[PDB]
Amino acid sequence: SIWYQTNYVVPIGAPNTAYIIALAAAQKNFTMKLCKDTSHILQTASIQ
Amino acid sequence: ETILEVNNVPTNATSLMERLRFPVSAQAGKGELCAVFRADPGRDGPWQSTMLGQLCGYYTQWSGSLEVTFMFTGSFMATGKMLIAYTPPGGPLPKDR
Amino acid sequence: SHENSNSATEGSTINYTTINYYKDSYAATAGKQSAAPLKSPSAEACGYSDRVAQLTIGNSTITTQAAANIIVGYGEWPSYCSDDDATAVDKPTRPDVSVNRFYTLDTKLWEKSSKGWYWKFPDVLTETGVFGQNAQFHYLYRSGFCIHVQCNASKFHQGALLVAILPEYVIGTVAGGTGTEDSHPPYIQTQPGADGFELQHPYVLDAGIPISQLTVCPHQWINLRTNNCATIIVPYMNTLPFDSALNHCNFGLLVVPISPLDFDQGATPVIPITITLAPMCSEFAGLRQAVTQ
Amino acid sequence: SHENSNSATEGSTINYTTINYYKDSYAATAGKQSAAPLKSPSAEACGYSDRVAQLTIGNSTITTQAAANIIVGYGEWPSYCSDDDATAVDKPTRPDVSVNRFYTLDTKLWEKSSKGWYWKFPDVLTETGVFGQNAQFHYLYRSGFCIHVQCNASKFHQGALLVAILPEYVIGTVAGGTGTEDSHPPYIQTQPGADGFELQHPYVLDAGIPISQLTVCPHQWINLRTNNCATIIVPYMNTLPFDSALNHCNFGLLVVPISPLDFDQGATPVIPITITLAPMCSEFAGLRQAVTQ
Repeated sequence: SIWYQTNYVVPIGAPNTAYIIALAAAQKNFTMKLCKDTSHILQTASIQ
Repeated sequence: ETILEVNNVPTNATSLMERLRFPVSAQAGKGELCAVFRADPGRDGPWQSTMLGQLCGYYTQWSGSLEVTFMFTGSFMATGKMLIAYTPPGGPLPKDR
Repeated sequence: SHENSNSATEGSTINYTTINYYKDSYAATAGKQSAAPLKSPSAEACGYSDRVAQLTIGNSTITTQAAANIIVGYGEWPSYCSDDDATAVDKPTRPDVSVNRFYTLDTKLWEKSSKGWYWKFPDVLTETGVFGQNAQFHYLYRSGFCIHVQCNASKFHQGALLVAILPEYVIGTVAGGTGTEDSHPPYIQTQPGADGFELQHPYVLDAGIPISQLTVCPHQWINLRTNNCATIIVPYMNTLPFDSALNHCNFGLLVVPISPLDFDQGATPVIPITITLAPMCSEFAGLRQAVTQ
Repeated sequence: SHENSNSATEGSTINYTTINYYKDSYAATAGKQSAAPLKSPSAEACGYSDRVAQLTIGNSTITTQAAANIIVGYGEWPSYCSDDDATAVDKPTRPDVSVNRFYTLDTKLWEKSSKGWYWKFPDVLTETGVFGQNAQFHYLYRSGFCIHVQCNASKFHQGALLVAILPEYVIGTVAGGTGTEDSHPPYIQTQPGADGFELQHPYVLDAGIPISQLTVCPHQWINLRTNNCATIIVPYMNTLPFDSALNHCNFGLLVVPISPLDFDQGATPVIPITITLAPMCSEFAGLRQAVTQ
């Protein structure tokens, strides 16, 4: 969770709303096991 | 590092590119909540947009630490601090900072 | 050899030449005496840049200017109590990751008419986290502190804050205004908790002591054009090796706007001041049931 | 060299001669294989009499027969997790005096018609002391246990208790009695807390397993003519280096009267059974906000 420690402070002339791009990765200690069929995307139709 | 879609609220195709970034703005200074998401890479949700999440769909078991990089894309005059807290399992969504 | 070594200056590094005609050394005359800690030294000045290259403690991480902008209070890093300095025969607990971490307290708003606030330590953290639970569960407490006061403003904003650390910040009253009432400050004023307490008279620091001499205490400025934050490294300062975390506050953190906040209409009027602080080398002893106060 | 070393017995001390025609060692045949922990060894049998000469841990002290009457569970003393056996990269906290101490739970009364009770670990200590607070605050937990079940009776009283330690004591139900309901035990039955839970069918241990074979688990008798207490030293037994203290119980302590309590009228009818237990080598990791369950 991301919480406002103080605020988003801008002067006159700066936009009142900004954006944060979250970029997720893994470390060098990351490992994987038990290769399996993915389910994040499921094509239910046949490819023509 | 791949873009984590924390703001996976919009579904329309015209607003699909808004998923890659999430808003930060001036608040009342009470430690307001900006954004929450689960830290699970293989779970359905924000992490599916990442390469780590999509590759995690191909593997049942994962171990190791995770790197989530937040890049501020405001003005150079835009300033402030954020408390990005990772809650270990067992703790629910915090109601305050 | 023929005298008791029972003066107040035994154990010091100063050699004193004295005149004594009695059995006790304290009966003797004052005699002769046979960077600098008080100027709020930086981490670069104290040579502690290795511990400062990345301010990550426990499971927390803050970002600021390194070394030069890290005020070590009285030039001394926080440490565990030495074997000679400690009196309690019970061995203390050192959690060291659940208590030595940055805790973010509150988001007090700096205004143009803002007067200033104070936070008492470790009263701010008595009901927060594993540090708070160890403070309630243990009679004895000892810790330094890494207080990182954060106040971000644009380069068109102006103002300065005297973020200062006043050891044993005893709160005085107005004494009824006329000065003939002998009133005493309540518990919410002496120990305001993590929310802090706004100063009624920041000129006298609510204690009859001028804020102009507050800089003899460990301090750092948040002059907005130069820096947006102040990091003060406070050691454990007490007459005792350990003390109760619930009925005695080692120091008060003063965050007072000396130069008022000012900006033209159109910039963000919400300029908040965030108190993020980490206990350092925290020790707890004398374990019993948890008591809040 | 030409095969993956990915069998289930890599890392073991047993040399296996095997026949394999594939890339993977687990494809191979079972092959050949090229005091005693299970008999509930005493501290004298395990050679741990130095740690047992005075059972004082933390800030607590119990008194009993030494060495011979100290059952080390599975012949292994509790220890901190080794560097290789641990998976979590976060460093754990070791309070070691506020969590490694004897906690006294309750005073369940032994009756002539008493059936027996069980206590789940560390569920009994999840809401008790600094150990309980560390259990709620941390996701990961790991500790051994020194359980000292105390039941004092006069030399005219008779009876025996199978004080036993059943690892992963999963509770079964009566399944509606007929066995065709698939009922599941509630949270107050699976995790009854420090108060424990009385056994409904101690013969099958409320799990369909006979109590006559409960002695293959770490156990000690409280045969009243011989001893008035049982001290079982249980290590951390799990498939994992660490686990949650709130939703998984490592073991259940079974205190069941095998020989019924009996005495003539005139002696004290209140014969209570006291559960005093100390976590040993307690570790906590994965720190967040405190959650009760």
